[PDB]
Amino acid sequence: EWMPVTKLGRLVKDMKIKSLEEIYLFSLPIKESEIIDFFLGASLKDEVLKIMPVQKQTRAGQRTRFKAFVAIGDYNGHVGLGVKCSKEVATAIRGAIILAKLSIVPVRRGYWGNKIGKPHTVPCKVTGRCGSVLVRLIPAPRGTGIVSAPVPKKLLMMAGIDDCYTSARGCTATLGNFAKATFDAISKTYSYLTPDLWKETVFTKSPYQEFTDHLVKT
Amino acid sequence: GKCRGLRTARKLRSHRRDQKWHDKQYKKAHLGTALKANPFGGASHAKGIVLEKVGVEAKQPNSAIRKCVRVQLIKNGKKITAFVPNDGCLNFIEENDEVLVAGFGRKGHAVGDIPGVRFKVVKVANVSLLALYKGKKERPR
Amino acid sequence: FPYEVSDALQDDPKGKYSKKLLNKLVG
Amino acid sequence: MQNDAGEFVDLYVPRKCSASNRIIGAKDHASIQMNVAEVDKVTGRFNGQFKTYAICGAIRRMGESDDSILRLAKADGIVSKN
Amino acid sequence: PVARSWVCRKTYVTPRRPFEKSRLDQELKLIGEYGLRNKREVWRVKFTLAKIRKAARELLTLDEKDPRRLFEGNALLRRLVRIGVLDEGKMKLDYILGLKIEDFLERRLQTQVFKLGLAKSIHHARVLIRQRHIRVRKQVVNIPSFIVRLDSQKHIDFSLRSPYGGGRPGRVKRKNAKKG
Amino acid sequence: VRMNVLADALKSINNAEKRGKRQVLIRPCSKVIVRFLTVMMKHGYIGEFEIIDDHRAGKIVVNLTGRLNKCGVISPRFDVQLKDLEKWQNNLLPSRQFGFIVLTTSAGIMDHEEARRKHTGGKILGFFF
RNA sequence: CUUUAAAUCCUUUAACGAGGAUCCAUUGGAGGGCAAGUCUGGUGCCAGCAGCCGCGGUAAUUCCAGCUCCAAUAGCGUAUAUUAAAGUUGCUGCAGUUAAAAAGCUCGUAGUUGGAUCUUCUCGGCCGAAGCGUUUACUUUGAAAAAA
Repeated sequence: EWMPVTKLGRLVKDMKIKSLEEIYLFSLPIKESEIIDFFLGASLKDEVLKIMPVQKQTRAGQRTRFKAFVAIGDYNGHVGLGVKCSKEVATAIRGAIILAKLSIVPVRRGYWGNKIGKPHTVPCKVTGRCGSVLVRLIPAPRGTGIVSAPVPKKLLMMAGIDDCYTSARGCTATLGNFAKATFDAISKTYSYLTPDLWKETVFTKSPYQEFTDHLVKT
Repeated sequence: GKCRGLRTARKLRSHRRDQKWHDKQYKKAHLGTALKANPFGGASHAKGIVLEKVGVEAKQPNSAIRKCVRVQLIKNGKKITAFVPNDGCLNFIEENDEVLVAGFGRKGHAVGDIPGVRFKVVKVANVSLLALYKGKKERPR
Repeated sequence: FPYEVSDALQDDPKGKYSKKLLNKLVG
Repeated sequence: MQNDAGEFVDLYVPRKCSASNRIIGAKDHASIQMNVAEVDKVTGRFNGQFKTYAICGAIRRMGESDDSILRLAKADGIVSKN
Repeated sequence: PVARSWVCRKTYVTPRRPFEKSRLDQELKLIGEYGLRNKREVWRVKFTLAKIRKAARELLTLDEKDPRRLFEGNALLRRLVRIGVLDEGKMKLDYILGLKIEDFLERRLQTQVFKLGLAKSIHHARVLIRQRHIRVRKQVVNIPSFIVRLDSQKHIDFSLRSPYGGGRPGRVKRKNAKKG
Repeated sequence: VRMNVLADALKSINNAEKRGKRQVLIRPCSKVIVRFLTVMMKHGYIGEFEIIDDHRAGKIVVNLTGRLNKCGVISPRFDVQLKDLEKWQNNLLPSRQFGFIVLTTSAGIMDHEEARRKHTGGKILGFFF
């Protein structure tokens, strides 16, 4: 069973947090993947993007560990990416899945043209960067699919995007930097100020402030 | 930085024309010495007369003997070395017979561990090497 | 998680079969 | 936010920095949300109300969080006009 | 100089990536559901939908009260409605981009023969069509890729000369009965 | 030397907006700069600004509400026909739901939407989103 | 029959024509890139494969074959030229400290770029006409502009 070790985890297991977007609203760090299991565990799907052997030269020889890149997310606007290096492939993949769970960010979706129906593309042109890898996401007409390389295509599909134009510059062969740049571009979708977000912020009580009295007696 | 003025079209166009000559592919395609040095003369295939059979040793990491043929082209009288691809296919080529040779697949560059060989034998004595290899046809008696 | 290909890769991470095992491990 | 029908479709509306009107990212862990206790006019006690100021981590990292919070409090009447 | 004409147009496009599992799986699934001969039929319908979508995007980039936009968009919408791909009420250029290759593969003569109770299976439907057992309104149609219109849906009979509709016994039945 | 004072004004506004400044000083002012700032203000991007009248060339102090992602100039001022406006919108604007291209047309200095509304092309000054 | 100067070919009507419906689908490939076997036999750094990385030195997933599979399919492979990929010619849109790269330095003509600033008239056909009486660029319109 799950025993939380953090205040936020105890609040989550107490059924006092109504949604994961409420945790995102205050940008609180998530350090227990069980929170993501609690909130989106019924819809999350993970995918091992890559396994690569990394070698450290030693006196005896070459010590080889394995680095696992795993992209997780539900196809409704939550995606995360996790990289874990470990001695064995199985535990590397387990840790990568856990890390991808911990890094799940909300994805903002928008409309290329008319605003009929549900959002389908990125709200605006966004860009992610990771060590010479440049990944640009451009809104695309409804029904055009994701025009991207297979790795950013996986990351974008897992994030709930179904129409997107993509551009990549740099050493995109390095799947790790390509995936991290795509994840950064996705994460920037909610950090881009748009004229519909000009409405003044109406602040709400923090999860900790609202429920401190709950643990004041406890 | 590059000039961006509404009246700079001449400068941009002339600079692009000058800087295109620094592109290896463009210079090879347009300066017109590769074509004159090309034994095929721009042709995709060529025909020649097998002068002798040679064995070209493979490169440093690979140990083998590639059975090639010295072929004298008819169109320009140039001597080239053409690779006979499959195993036992050199037994179908003889001395002094017509042979149709194509490129090796890298637009005039050596392919694989064979050094200095950029042509492969496609047909021998009007019957293809593939037909002889698979028994679909036999060399004329 | 499939362990057979993981062990085959862990025996030799850069052997003759490294590419196929790594590709099979991806998906 | 709204589509053609007018229904709000976004997952959530993010917080904006009180000092720069910039969106605070959901993974910006340096950002703060300070509550300043409102005090009754004549006694000087904490009457249960408070003013909330959200400050992004970029402003904190450059040292202007203090000046920004002081300016916000001054504009709210929390800090006397000096 | 010749009186002949040379305007000939390729009806499909091969995919950029030859061997990708997702694309191969989807194309084989489409072939399976709709009983198509090969992948080129899927590529042909995809090319048709792609040209339609390109036209729709072009028209959508113009002004709402543009005579060219209005005329061409009305023509395109009426054409898509007439073949039954679009709903009668979804007559805007934005609903064009929301269509899929399913909407076009559903209108083939193979699919309509199979879904009108004329054939046991979709492959049975193709074999029926290719053997002149099916007629539309009055013409004996023989090409399974026939995209039937909406007013042409209600008239898909079983021919008037086919053994199933015209009553003349076929070669096999005649030969078998003549020895009995 | 200093050419295209509109470029300098827009660059200063962009740098101040990135730095989170609430006011930005622009010098020298001009008719084009003031018209561009008014186009910005009508869309709620910059808010009020004040023209300090020196007896040589004005300065402008612009209040900066934080609403500007990027303000930029296009140099040279390419001629933009009505049919060529969509390509410029695709190239420069981050989305089709917001962002503006500013044009000097015979009817004045105006956003691309207004110029399309008045059926007039012009020369592209810049953009802001 | 029909077609058409005669023909042919389609189309149409007959007769015969399918169970291994023998009325027998091929071309490439199976380590990765990239789809599909570290199954079996042979060869043993040979013969060969391999566009690239690489495989082959006596358990070869890579050669030669058997079987099996998979890619397209009446089509498929190969050579070459060319286009996209190439934001590896970069106007959009590349770079120049150390990866290839800024002239040794300054002057200077052509070139390129250039600060603020300026709100009908000889009267006239249901009361009876100004429609540049200082110029270009630009923008918008109109005319004129082969078909394919």
